[PDB]
Amino acid sequence: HMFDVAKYLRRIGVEGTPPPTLDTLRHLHKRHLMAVPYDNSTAPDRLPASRHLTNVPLDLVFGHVVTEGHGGVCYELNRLFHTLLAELGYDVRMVAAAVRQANGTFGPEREHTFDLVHLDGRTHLVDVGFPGPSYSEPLYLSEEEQHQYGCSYRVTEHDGYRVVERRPKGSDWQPVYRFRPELADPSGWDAVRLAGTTFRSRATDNGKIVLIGRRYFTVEDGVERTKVLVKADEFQDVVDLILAGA
Ligand SMILES: Nc1cccc(O)c1
Repeated sequence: HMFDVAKYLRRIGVEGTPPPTLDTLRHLHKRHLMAVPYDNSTAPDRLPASRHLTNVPLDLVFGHVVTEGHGGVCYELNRLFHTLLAELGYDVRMVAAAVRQANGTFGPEREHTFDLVHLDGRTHLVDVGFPGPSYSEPLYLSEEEQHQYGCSYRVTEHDGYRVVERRPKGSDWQPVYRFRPELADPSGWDAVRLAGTTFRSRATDNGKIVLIGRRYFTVEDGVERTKVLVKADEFQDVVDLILAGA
């Protein structure tokens, strides 16, 4: 009952109640990624003994992310964004994906939760809850190459999965994650079931900043730079920059 569109829109820097169009969807997606960081720092504290996502009141997540200004993880940020999009009139469908790992394999099949929107006869991928380098504006569900902020994307088909692939400047195509599109479900959120490595990131105007442990990544107009952070003060400055939003 505490979910509130206007409060959410203010939190992400969006004016008014913009119309249910593709241009609005693109703006909402980018603004959300710029304003609401991915952060798994306190994710365990919000988990339910039940292991069923429905036993995590949406108002709890809303209060943490929107009211209090914090970040969250894929089943928090995309769960909230699905609700926002539905209340703004979009036909939103929840989907889950398996994430490409560093070793080239894909992880558990439904680890990463995100959404699709079907609008005006076309389907778009929507994901404001992914820690690593990925798309700041929605992708079309198509193998046709798409270009945004200096990077290229495509959504290919392999062995019954659609695979999101990304290519920054100067590098090869690499998969991001894979999913079965036919399992999309308007009601799919209802069915979801030393400190650990911390993942924190947010979009910028022309790219993304990502901190995985000490591994700091930036992409700016498609040009990537990375650095393993040593100094505690520099590390804290990067954390602050990510969590402050934009
Ligand atoms: N939780 C999560 C979701 C997607 C990718 C990833 O590295 C972690």
